[PDB]
Amino acid sequence: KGITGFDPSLYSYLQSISADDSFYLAQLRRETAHLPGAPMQISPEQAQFLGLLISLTGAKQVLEIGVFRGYSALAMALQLPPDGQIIACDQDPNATAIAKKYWQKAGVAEKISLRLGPALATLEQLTQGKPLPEFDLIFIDADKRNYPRYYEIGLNLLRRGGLMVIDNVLWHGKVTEVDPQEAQTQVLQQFNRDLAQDERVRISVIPLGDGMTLALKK
Amino acid sequence: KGITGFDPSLYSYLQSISADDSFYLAQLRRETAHLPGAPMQISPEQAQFLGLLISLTGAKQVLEIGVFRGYSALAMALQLPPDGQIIACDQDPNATAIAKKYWQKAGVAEKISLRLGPALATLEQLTQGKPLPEFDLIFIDADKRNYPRYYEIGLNLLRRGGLMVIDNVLWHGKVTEVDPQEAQTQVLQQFNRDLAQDERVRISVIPLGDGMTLALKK
Ligand SMILES: Nc1ncnc2c1ncn2[C@@H]1O[C@H](CSCC[C@H](N)C(=O)O)[C@@H](O)[C@H]1O
Ligand SMILES: Nc1ncnc2c1ncn2[C@@H]1O[C@H](CSCC[C@H](N)C(=O)O)[C@@H](O)[C@H]1O
Ligand SMILES: COc1cc(/C=C/C(=O)O)ccc1O
Ligand SMILES: COc1cc(/C=C/C(=O)O)ccc1O
Ligand SMILES: [Mg+2]
Ligand SMILES: [Mg+2]
Repeated sequence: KGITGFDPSLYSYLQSISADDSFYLAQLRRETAHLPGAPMQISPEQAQFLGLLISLTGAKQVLEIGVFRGYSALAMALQLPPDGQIIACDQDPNATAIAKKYWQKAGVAEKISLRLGPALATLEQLTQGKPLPEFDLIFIDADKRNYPRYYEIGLNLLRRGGLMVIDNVLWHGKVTEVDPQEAQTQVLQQFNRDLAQDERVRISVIPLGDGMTLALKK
Repeated sequence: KGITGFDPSLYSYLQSISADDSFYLAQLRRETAHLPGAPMQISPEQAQFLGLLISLTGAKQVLEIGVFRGYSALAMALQLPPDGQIIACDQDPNATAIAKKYWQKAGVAEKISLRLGPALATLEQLTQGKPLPEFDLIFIDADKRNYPRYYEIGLNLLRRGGLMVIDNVLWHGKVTEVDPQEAQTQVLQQFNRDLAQDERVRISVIPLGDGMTLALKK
């Protein structure tokens, strides 16, 4: 998917000087490139950056919303500590069944707990937990319509100092539309405007893939 | 300076949804915008990302190469722990004198140790130190001709797990030139190619400002 709004020629170069995916990440991405939905997955550049954040941050407790075939979860899982844990939320049983196949295949399935079913229902159960779980990092990358909800609910399930990571903030450049007619564009426009003055977090909008925002909880 | 190779219209939006600089950072950047060289400074987006990395990483020992009027050093310094320290290296006494004026003015001059004189001479003294200093993060942003040296020397002065940050890796898009005639372009082209297969680090090329690479030491 390259980089939204980035020069095609400069993106090719950026790729030239970027790191290849490890074996199983590359394999997962390579073997499923044919199946529909593959374009929804984060780019290889985002996966590398994502794994770099798990390491740099020291994260052990991760919460992913929007799993699909497990590519992003796998990227992070490969950098988790021996006691690292990922709670993966996804509504699709078929794509997620493929995710499970590759996680166990890479030996990180032990560090990933898939929660099949609507993400909101799962978040509600997490907040209803005794004691209240608190993740070091949360990756929001599912249905855009519910981003405001996932951010808010996840923000209280995030430790102070934790990092929220949201994908698709530049939404194919549609965010520049004056009167957006598409629902996801409208929801993302308001989401970005709201987050730009959310004084509970210190943010950084990064142009990798379809745009990703890093929100560090104060 | 926007973002090298990024859409001007999308960059304006990205700015719209980005965080403003704190008082003294904005003030420093605002009051010196008239002086020559101001365009060399990292963009506001990079400063925000830079401060976010100091926090997320837990860095206490920082090494900056390429100080100028102190903007980047100030961005990082404002996020340092009470015991945080920055060793700032710069050859220019006049621009650096202005840097000092703003650091003390923001109350972080206590956490910044300016080393005036050729960066190589200063790095040589740091490596000649007893005991050998080891930084958590190193920001290389000076004369491009010496990037290979600053990276190599700094890499051994960096702790394992530490983070190397290099600016200007996309060098005004000149990195795409087939037969670059400019020295900095040639040096940066080789630098990026060498770093892309440097197995001592895990990298990520980020398109913010004039391109910045994050190299996490294994
Ligand atoms: N309401 C909902 N609850 C849970 N999952 C949902 C959902 N709406 C959409 N999803 C999931 O959101 C996912 C977005 S694609 C995720 C891609 C993955 N992060 C990667 O980069 O590899 C889809 O798999 C879809 O099944
Ligand atoms: N050989 C050398 N040794 C030390 N400093 C050098 C040098 N060559 C260039 N420099 C310094 O490299 C700096 C690059 S500009 C630095 C901008 C600063 N990082 C910011 O973003 O605010 C200049 O101030 C120049 O004085
Ligand atoms: C459903 O959520 C997503 C949708 C897309 C769609 C991409 C495209 O249409 O090319 C991409 C990434 C997503 O996370
Ligand atoms: C000397 O090092 C630098 C030079 C420039 C030049 C920018 C321009 O010419 O517009 C920018 C950033 C630098 O770190
Ligand atoms: Mg996405
Ligand atoms: Mg620079």
